[PDB]
Amino acid sequence: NRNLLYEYAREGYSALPQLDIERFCACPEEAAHALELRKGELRSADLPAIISTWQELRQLQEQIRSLEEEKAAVTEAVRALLQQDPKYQGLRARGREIRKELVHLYPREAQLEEQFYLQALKLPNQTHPDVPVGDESQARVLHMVGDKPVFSFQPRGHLEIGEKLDIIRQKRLSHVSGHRSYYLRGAGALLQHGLVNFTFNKLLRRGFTPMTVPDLLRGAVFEGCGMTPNANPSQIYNIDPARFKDLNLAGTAEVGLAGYFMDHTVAFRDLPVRMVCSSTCYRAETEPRGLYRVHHFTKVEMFGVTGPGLEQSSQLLEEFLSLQMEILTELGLHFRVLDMPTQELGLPAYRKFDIEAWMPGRGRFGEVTSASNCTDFQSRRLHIMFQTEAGELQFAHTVNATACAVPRLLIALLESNQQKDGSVLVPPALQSYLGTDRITAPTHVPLQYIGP
Amino acid sequence: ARVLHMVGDKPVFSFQPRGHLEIGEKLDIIRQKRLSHVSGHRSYYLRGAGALLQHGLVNFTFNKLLRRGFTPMTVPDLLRGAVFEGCGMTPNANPSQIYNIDPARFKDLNLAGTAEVGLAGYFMDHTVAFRDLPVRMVCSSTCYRAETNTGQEPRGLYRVHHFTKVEMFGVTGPGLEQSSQLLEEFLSLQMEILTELGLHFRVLDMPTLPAYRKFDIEAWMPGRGRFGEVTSASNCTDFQSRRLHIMFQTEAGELQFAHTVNATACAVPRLLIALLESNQQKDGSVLVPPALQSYLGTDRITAPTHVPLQYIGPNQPR
RNA sequence: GAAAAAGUCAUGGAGGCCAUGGGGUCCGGGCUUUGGGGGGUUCGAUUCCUUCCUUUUUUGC
Ligand SMILES: Nc1ncnc2c1ncn2[C@@H]1O[C@H](COS(=O)(=O)NC(=O)[C@@H](N)CO)[C@@H](O)[C@H]1O
Ligand SMILES: Nc1ncnc2c1ncn2[C@@H]1O[C@H](COS(=O)(=O)NC(=O)[C@@H](N)CO)[C@@H](O)[C@H]1O
Repeated sequence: NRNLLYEYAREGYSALPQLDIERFCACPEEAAHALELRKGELRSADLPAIISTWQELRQLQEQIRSLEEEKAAVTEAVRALLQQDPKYQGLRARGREIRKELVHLYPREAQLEEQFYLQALKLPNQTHPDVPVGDESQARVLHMVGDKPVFSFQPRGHLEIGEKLDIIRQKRLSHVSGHRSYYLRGAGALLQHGLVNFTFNKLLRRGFTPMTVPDLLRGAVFEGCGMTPNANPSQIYNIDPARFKDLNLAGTAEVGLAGYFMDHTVAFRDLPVRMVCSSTCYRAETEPRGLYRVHHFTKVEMFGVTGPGLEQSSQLLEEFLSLQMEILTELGLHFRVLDMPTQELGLPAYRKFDIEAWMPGRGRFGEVTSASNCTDFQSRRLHIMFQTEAGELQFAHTVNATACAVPRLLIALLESNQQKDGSVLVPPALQSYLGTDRITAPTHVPLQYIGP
Repeated sequence: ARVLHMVGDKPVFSFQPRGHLEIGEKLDIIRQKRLSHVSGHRSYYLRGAGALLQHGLVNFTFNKLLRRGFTPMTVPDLLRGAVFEGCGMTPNANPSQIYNIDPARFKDLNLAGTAEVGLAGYFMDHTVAFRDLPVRMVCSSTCYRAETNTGQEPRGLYRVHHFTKVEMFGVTGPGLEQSSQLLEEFLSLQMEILTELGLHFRVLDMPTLPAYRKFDIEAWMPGRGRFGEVTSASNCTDFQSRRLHIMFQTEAGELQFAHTVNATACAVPRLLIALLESNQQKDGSVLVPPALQSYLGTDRITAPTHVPLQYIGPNQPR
């Protein structure tokens, strides 16, 4: 067990994470209460040890600084003086003793700092007072748009509709792409591309900046984003260490954008700078069938960096949620906006807002988009600072929203626009992209298996 | 290795043409400095007009093919070793160009090095109808490559680990004439796309493993001063079918090995290198071609209004 | 993707601070130029060993 951020700080790749433990060090009761409500990896029965280690590290650092000051002073004195002089011999002996003490105290301090940082990086972020407490069951409802479409017959599943239209293939795909795979064909791919282009244009029309991030990122970006690349119960893919070392797959475009903005200032006049990026995302994830839970899936994520004020960050998150609601209303999908609890917020999240669409074929609502606001978790981890008009650097805020997810959107559209005959209608916004008012049966003949 | 056609002309400028990287860095559309730890070496970060250019080049050819009749199909990105070996790729060796997944976490999982393998796996052990032929399917996906040429042009976008490619696969009948005509159609389609974009290119026939014929299209690059391959259409007569047991049901009903044809529609790295080095201006501007004007929205690219991102890291002179 | 060389205004020596060639300001003269980052030997390491990064040489798909 180790931490990539500490390794980078040790090797000099980046500065040491400037944690805000002191923010709550003055009132351990509030921090313990928040940790208990979040119920993260770290419990409330281990904070005192972390504080004790931090205090000991501070004292050792102070003693080391004092010793370094004395050594520098004696070295300067020797330099200004410049063998048999008793003063020279005394200074040499004092320097030897100081060096011995420094080498004796250095490993102790290094081990203490390593332990303290490895125990402190596991702490979660703050929580908004308006965020309800409890499990997923305690999800507050904020807005409900649309209604459940009325069906004159039993609605069929999304997988069944896709197999009938020959647009989504999932049978006998083990030897092709492992489990939880699919092959979008025809109208399925056309609908996916239309949705992606529509979302991209709608986002570019409101001032957003398009971007493109890689898919193979190092574990450092994930650790700074608040993830666990190397872990037994992890779900993030990892390339072969023999072929490449310290390389991981991009779980989401947000990680790529954070890596891009890592160690880079932003102009105050340019802030808030928002960037939308559409790319594929892979997740091990190790329902039993369908496109609900898949490994690889296309997605467009919006990352915004605003000023330091919480009012500005809140307004940015509100704007993102409003844009997502307008996109869903434009596409014609019945959904509900929920407020995630403290136990499901996450490590870096502070105020998460999820969106659940109505899936008649599934029989219940399903999450199809999420948005979160992190005040300083990412900035303090990746050292994402920003300068002001004067010239001082301050940690900026970061908000990450999911513009659209093709798997859940396709599931919702196929289960909502279905018909009695078997066709699926198209919304009034993607008709231009699809070139068809409705999706009829396919003209080509499906493939027949002739293998073992 | 013999050239067959040559369309277009080399641009003319009153100054020494600059490189694509220099223009991108000046306009701040791409970034490649200080990314060894973020996304490894050789990793670009497109922004501003760069992303709009990529989307334009990934939605122009796709739409053009969709208007001529094409069956779009989205393929996966995590293929198995069987599909890779069936195509003719051997990731078992150490100096391979296919990213291998950790065997401890997964078993026999390999990253998709290109969309060709993904489109080939769709027909693995599946008989296609006779009337459906010819079956053409375009697929735009991200392709990763483990090995790059570091010695030659290391600081550049020519050879990058990950890119966004758009391939065009085609399944034809058992007759070689049909496969040849389909390859000719694909070549003419890509040539028309290149001409519409306004890029000077040259098509050539490579000499002489599993592919029977390979047509390579190399675009002009004033900044580099030498042509560069931008596409390569290969024609495998029966290697893919013989390795993957791909067949088709004829009229009589007997199973036969079907001919496969694959061709690259467009590569974003090379297309943007050609566009940046060809449409160069005196003040670093970049004129948008007459086809991507509707997508980019700007008749002439200019310097960005926002301030570029500085560096506040330890690796800097203080 | 691998192996090798250099290292910050340039050349050359110098672990206790430089010679020459340089850049800018002021009256040929004068002022003035601390070396890319993180680790070890040392009383003090821009100089001895190692690592990150920038540049350069060989091999290869
Ligand atoms: N294993 C998965 N398979 C398919 N789709 C998924 C999977 N996990 C999440 N999604 C989809 O992607 C959306 C993104 O929400 S999220 O993963 O929990 N949050 C993020 O990705 C952060 N980068 C902020 O957006 C989900 O709402 C859901 O629609
Ligand atoms: N390392 C690379 N980095 C970026 N782009 C590449 C790279 N290698 C090939 N390409 C792009 O892909 C095109 C086809 O070359 S190829 O990858 O070797 N051949 C194929 O992909 C086959 N599927 C032919 O359809 C090239 O012309 C170039 O545009």
